[PDB]
Amino acid sequence: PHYILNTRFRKPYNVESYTPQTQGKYEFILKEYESYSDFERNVTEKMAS
Amino acid sequence: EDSERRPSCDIDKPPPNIELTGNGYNELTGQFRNRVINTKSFGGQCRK
Repeated sequence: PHYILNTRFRKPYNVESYTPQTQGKYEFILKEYESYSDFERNVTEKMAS
Repeated sequence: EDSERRPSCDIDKPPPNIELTGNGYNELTGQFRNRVINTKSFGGQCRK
């Protein structure tokens, strides 16, 4: 007899053991980045004679 | 063919995954190993 999730299974002659394992790990890496830059140059010159 | 004593006395299932309990253990690697102790035995003594 072999039981997996309330279901009766068969172990063949070549397989030693087939056991469901939980083994769960997930990683989630999010990146956010912004850069701003501004430049302004007003120049005015007047001459009268 | 003529199975006497009503084998297993109509008991259907063992614990869910006792095969994992039969599996070995490794300490320095943190990973489990193969089945060593046959926990699926019954000895004839049906423990309901």
